[PDB]
Amino acid sequence: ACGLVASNLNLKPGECLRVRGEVAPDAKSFVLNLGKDSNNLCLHFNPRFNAHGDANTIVCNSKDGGAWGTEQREAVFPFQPGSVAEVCITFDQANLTVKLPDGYEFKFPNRLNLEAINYMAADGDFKIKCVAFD
Amino acid sequence: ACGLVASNLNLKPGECLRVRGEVAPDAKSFVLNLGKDSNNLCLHFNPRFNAHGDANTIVCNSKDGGAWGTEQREAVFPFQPGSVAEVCITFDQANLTVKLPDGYEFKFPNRLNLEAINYMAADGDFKIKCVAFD
Repeated sequence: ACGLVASNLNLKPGECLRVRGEVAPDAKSFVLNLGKDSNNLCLHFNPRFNAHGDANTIVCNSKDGGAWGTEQREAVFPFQPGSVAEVCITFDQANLTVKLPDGYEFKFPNRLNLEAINYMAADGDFKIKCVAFD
Repeated sequence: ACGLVASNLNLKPGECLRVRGEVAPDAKSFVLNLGKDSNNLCLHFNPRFNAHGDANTIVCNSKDGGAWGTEQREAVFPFQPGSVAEVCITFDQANLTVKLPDGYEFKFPNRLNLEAINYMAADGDFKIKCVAFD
């Protein structure tokens, strides 16, 4: 329930995006959506410190016009609650590259052929204080 | 016709906002709107290099729910077309403080008693690549 929303970000492939923010002291739930339309998101992040009864578990999936989405499961968490961290996100038509402030890199195939990113929304226990383009 | 739009910026008085961007090579028209609702903007900027037949002329006014607005006229332009520049904007309930990358400072009374900024939109010949909070 805490994250700024952006629009008109028209991001093309081959560009790097860096976001620096501060994770609340109670990092329990986060929601991210970066695509073009609300139901047409290319990437979705939803880490959960402890919801039903799990720990440091991350869910990642994509949606097309509210159709479906290949939701996977990532079990890596190089961050702690109440800690400032930056995440590098690169969206390319060939594939998606994402790196953490302290970890390796993970790529996800972009079944969609979107060449521009126009929708970017984030709301959760994470606080974004600045957005940088390339 | 070129400027990203932001939302959920809930900015309180006593905070400084810095925006770094790049002005297109044809800096002819710019539009800015920072308030809470589309018709409830507290500050509006609209510099015009040459429209009807004027030069480096800036118009500044405020609106409340689409009611009225004390539009004034500022004739200062410490910038050139095709040039990167940063502008510091501070919104306080006592008054509004605005400084340019190379110039003095100008304050405008905020007849409205808005304690938080939730709407921020900019579209024109200026390009914003990063937004920084305090």
